Amino acid sequence: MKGLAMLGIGRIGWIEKKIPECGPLDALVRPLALAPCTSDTHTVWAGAIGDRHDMILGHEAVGQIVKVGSLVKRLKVGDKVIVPAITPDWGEEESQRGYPMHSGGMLGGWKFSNFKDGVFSEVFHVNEADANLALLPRDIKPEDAVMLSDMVTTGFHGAELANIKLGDTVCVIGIGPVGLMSVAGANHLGAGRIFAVGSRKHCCDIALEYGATDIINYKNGDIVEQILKATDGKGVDKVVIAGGDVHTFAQAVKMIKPGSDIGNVNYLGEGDNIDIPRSEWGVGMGHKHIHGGLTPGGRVRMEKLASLISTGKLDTSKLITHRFEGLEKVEDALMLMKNKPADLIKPVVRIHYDDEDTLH
Amino acid sequence: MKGLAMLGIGRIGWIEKKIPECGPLDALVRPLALAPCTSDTHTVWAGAIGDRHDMILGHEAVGQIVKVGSLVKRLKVGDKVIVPAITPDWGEEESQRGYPMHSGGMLGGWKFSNFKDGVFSEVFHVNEADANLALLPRDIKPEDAVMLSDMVTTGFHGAELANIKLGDTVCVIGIGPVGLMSVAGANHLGAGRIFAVGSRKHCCDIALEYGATDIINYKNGDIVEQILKATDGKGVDKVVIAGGDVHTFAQAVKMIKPGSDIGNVNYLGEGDNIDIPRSEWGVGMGHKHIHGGLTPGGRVRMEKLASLISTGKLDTSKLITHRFEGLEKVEDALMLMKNKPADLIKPVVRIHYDDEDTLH
Amino acid sequence: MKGLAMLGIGRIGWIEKKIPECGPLDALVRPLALAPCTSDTHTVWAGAIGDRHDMILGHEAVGQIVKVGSLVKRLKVGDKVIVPAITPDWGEEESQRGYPMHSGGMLGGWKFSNFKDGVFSEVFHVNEADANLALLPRDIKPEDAVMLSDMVTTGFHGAELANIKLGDTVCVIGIGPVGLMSVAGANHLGAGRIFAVGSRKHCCDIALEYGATDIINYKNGDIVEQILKATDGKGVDKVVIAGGDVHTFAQAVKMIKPGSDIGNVNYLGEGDNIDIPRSEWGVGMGHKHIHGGLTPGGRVRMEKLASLISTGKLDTSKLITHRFEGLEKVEDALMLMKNKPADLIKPVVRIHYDDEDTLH
Amino acid sequence: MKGLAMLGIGRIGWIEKKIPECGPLDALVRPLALAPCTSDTHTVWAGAIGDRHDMILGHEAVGQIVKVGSLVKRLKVGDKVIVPAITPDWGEEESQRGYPMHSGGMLGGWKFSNFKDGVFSEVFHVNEADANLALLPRDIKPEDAVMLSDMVTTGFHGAELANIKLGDTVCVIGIGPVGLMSVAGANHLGAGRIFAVGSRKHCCDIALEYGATDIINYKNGDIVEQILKATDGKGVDKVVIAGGDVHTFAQAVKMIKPGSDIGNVNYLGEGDNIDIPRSEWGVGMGHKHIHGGLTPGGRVRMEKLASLISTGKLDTSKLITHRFEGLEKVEDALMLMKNKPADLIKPVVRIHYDDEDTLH
Ligand SMILES: C[As](C)(=O)[O-]
Ligand SMILES: C[As](C)(=O)[O-]
Ligand SMILES: C[As](C)(=O)[O-]
Ligand SMILES: C[As](C)(=O)[O-]
Ligand SMILES: [Mg+2]
Ligand SMILES: [Mg+2]
Ligand SMILES: [Mg+2]
Ligand SMILES: [Mg+2]
Ligand SMILES: [Zn+2]
Ligand SMILES: [Zn+2]
Ligand SMILES: [Zn+2]
Ligand SMILES: [Zn+2]
Ligand SMILES: [Zn+2]
Ligand SMILES: [Zn+2]
Ligand SMILES: [Zn+2]
Ligand SMILES: [Zn+2]
Repeated sequence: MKGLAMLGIGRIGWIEKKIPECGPLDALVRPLALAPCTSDTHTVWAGAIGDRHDMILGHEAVGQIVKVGSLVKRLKVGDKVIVPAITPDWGEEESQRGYPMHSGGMLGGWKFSNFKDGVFSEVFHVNEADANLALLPRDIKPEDAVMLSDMVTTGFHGAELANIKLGDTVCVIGIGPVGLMSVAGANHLGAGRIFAVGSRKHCCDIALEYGATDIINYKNGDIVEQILKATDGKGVDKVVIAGGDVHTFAQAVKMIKPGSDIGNVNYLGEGDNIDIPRSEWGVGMGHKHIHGGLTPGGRVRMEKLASLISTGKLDTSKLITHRFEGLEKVEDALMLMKNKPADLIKPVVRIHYDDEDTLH
Repeated sequence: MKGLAMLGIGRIGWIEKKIPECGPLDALVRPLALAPCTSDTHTVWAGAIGDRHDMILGHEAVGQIVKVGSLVKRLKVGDKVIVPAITPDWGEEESQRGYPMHSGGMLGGWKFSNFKDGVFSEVFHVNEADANLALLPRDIKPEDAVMLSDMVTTGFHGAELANIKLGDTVCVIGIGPVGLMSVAGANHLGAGRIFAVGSRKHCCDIALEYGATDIINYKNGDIVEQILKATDGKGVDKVVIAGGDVHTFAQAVKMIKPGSDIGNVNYLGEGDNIDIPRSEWGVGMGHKHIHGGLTPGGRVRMEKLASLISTGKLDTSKLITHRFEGLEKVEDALMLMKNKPADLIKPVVRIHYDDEDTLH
Repeated sequence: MKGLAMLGIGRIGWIEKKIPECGPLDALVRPLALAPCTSDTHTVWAGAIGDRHDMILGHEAVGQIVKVGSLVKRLKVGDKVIVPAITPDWGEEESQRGYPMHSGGMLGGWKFSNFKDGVFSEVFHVNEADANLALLPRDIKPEDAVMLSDMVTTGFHGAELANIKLGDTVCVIGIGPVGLMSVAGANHLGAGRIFAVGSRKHCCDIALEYGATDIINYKNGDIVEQILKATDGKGVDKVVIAGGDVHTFAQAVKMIKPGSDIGNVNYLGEGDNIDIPRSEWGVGMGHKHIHGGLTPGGRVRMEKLASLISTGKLDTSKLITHRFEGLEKVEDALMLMKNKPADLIKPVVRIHYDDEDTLH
Repeated sequence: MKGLAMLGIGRIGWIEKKIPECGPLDALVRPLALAPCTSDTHTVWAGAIGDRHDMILGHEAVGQIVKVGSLVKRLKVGDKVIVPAITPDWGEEESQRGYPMHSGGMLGGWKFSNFKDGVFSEVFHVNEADANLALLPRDIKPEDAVMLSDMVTTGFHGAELANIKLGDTVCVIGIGPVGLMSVAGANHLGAGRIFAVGSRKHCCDIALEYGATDIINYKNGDIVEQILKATDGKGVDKVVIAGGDVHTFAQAVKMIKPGSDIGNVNYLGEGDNIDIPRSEWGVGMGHKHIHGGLTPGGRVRMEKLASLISTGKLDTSKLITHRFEGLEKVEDALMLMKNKPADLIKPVVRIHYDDEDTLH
């Protein structure tokens, strides 16, 4: 089979690999819709999680089952599935301790395009498939559902980590697709006033459609002073960090009230240290809790989030700015995320099969 | 002054009372907008919380300050305020351990029309005024803000007690005004599918506008069976009880998954015992958590919820089905709550003063 | 092989069964140390969870691995293990949402002697062995470690469900071996004063050694009145239920403060309904939270609790009042749990093998 | 009256001040037992929380009521009280939001020797006295209880912030008196293995008496490598930071597992930034939660912690290494904390009065 792979830090290329073996609990899956992620750009070109050889890239897919292991009981060949970016080993220590996304070690539930061949190939492998794949609801388009795999779950996790409460004033820093889903998540956790902070302008407007009330432009003054002015010096109740760099945490601490939460979901691609300012952190004692976490995954997470689409309560289509057909175009799509043109949010790649609707 | 009072179990009438005394931390307030509550109905006619004589009724008000104590620092004469139904003693033991609504004993933060003269009088008393009174935002109509005092905060509290998570399937039992607010609260905590259980048709359309997806009418049969059918036997994730009686808890237990929460905010007006069925409660071990709580109050709770009106994220006007003018009309309004026409959600009474815009 | 089985309601006896089949993730285990439980007593003689025929009893074992499946990676033949009473299916829905003890449905992680052949046989089966079996630390006697399987973990779980905070005054109702472990768990969650409710005198001294401060015997009168007197009417902060019957919950409600938690871990053997008194439950609004939960299990739970024995912080040996040798003596041991001499806390049965120290 | 005051950053001296006025909710209190704190050394000589003029120092006291305001209902003249270092304004926004220690702003519940005249004077003032003073139990020595005001509550808060669970392996970094109470707190929250990390050796031994199992000497190698070696590379479950500097956080992150908590209570006296290492923080995603908080205070906190002394479950006497008599000796005692001799943990100063036992 063909797949698009990382060939050591700094290089991608198409390669041929055998089809993965399918153990008793596993499933093999062919992609129907795929998206590329900014995370793969940090991983390939910044070496942000270390070196990899012949690793198929990608971790956002809707797919169709082409094989199941002997002990798979909930899935059959031909089933269409939402594939979560995180596919935990559910019996590992960290899963039993409430952190399945770190199953087998830090970030270990994130397999696809972390250390496991991902979804940018003709067939890919899923561990604990009964546990890790949700059936695609008949009322959701494959491209809408591909946004669940990572963008919705990660953005929403930012808002979960920020411990957002009913009527909270929230600031979301970074308004790419994960940030837009952090705004939506905060809205769905009951935030009132929501400040969206972008480098851009263009897609801070879409943030208003997901529940943002106030847009803050970096290219204007210091965002902290802008935020303190808008709040009459009081600051915000909670902060989600969904973009930026290692220096964004200091801004969050400076704009937030004492007794609060900062929820980071940004994959930090470079920099030795994240600096937290001693004074504005209440000299160690301000209860400004700092969290940084990898998204949940598995079937239940996808099922719960999918219900928001099915019930008309979340529109993920707004994130899709560019559409391609054919497995080859995942290369083109990943290069867009590397080069970041103006009107880009997320590309999606659809793949057609002649037995798409008849495979069994 | 005049006020409408409970004159022992089964009787109300107007009485004259002295204007209450104002201590250093207290405020005296006059009503600008008032609403009656079915709670006063249980208290008066069912004797649900014991006998009372000459206790002024009502605990839902937007008001205007007429006097402040010498130690009140945030408020002044003429300020217009949202009065929470619950006005805790914030330094009491129960407050220090995170339950201010029980300040000084069980239900002790619910003063107005529980054991303290309520808001249905020309002047009423607020303890710890700086802590307990939120300023009325200029962008909210008094009639909409009076829904914050109890309806919004109580219905939202049901959703909070039910521990609603993103994408959960929720059942709200009872769709009076509290119930509609439990649907809204559930929606604002991120619920997907939401079953609303009631019989009235307009309640069962406003509920859809607040985020209900599914309407369950008992006339179509046993509501548990209905819910189990609709969820292909798995049941719902979380339940909010916002109406019904002591037997509603068994229904909740029977329709909910193991590892779940039942959030009750219904004031139970009669019956010796709430029956929990042993087998369906997992013979003691089902992790079907049962919560029954009085609403939060105080200014912060009002400020936070008011922000949802100010930001366009909550429309409390849908709750108002009857409008009156003049203080004396709180009697007619309360009688609506007792006689219960199918026209009814919430009445509001508007009261004007010659110096409503000039008092200072 | 032979095993001691429930032969329908009201009868036990020895039977021959095939050695169970071992799948890729499973392990077969032989008992080194066994204990009987009053739970099997309710199951057999009261029919508390329905009828069963030819189901092998017991769910408390230290064991030795005799076979592993092809996909078992952490265990090998001859390894000695602590077997949790609860052995979840970790990838099931309920596990993914944080309730692995209900994997596959309510009580579904409690397999042994609920619906799956238990540990009272020459060989028994463990699903998801790598996840579910902890290695026996070399510094713990098998007889002490067998208390971890259910007694420690269940009693500690009562304390966890009761939401015990530093310095809380706690009442533990029922001071059998689970109850003594609820006292210990409460002590290990930082409780100060701890009332232990029972009638037996030695239970009411071991309880003092585990952190009880106050012993309450019903023979001195109504236990609620006793507790209210002892707390000058304010009542207790938190209650753990570890014994009694369906009527114990009302006692708990009556003796506890508003804004509190009642943590039940008692397996209720009979009765249609658990009665919660309306007035004392704050007419629905007292924030007296009611929790009823099956113990956690799996290896991590066993590892964590075992660490408390290894570090000198928990002495489970005090629980053991009767010691037997040989597998057949699990019958005598279970009959002790049924006939209930005042001598009794927990029996343990030790089973030896010629190759106990050489099997590999 | 005389008091020991901060006279601008860098200077202390004895000054004369009038006795404070006593408002309706206030109490005036004379000291019976006092302790100095390392925090006052950062505040005076490092200027760590800004400049102050004529501010009486100290915030650890047991005292006796000499005057009460007209609305004080729970205290009378002559009552002996445990005075918490934190005396919140319980109705302020932050208190209503669950953070009373930040009442009126970050650190605002910490009044004594933060910005309010403290306890090192013949008479001092307490706001909201009914809420903020606990009666001294008859079974606790004044000097034992002085350790509750700050040392026990802060150390225990470190363990609370570290989210310690039953059987957790914990590392406590910094083993001064706050650290020794963090070890005790972790023990009282159910930790198993506990590593105590000191610069010293002498009072790492006392740490074993409070539940530490392993001592780690800074003067030996890198504490992170020591800890990873002792845990077979697995690291610890939770970390409490109770001493050190801005660089201690990086050590905590490097020794802790993914999916975990670091609870800081160290008042950080200098340094612009606290550095968190990007890589070992899981490049933003390791769920290594970082918390830093000021202790709770008020009466209930003191009452709960005092119960641990009364019940024989906490011995605070072990912290007292030096004893003085007379109000003047608080100067001597504070200089010990500045200069830090070898065998010092905490000094205590007792003050005798001829009507100590007769004042009314
Ligand atoms: C699976 As990810 C770290 O790109 O959100
Ligand atoms: C203050 As109420 C019990 O009527 O919601
Ligand atoms: C596994 As059990 C209900 O006997 O503690
Ligand atoms: C009151 As303190 C910051 O010295 O623990
Ligand atoms: Mg707000
Ligand atoms: Mg005028
Ligand atoms: Mg451990
Ligand atoms: Mg051999
Ligand atoms: Zn390489
Ligand atoms: Zn991604
Ligand atoms: Zn009467
Ligand atoms: Zn009401
Ligand atoms: Zn039968
Ligand atoms: Zn058992
Ligand atoms: Zn100065
Ligand atoms: Zn201090």
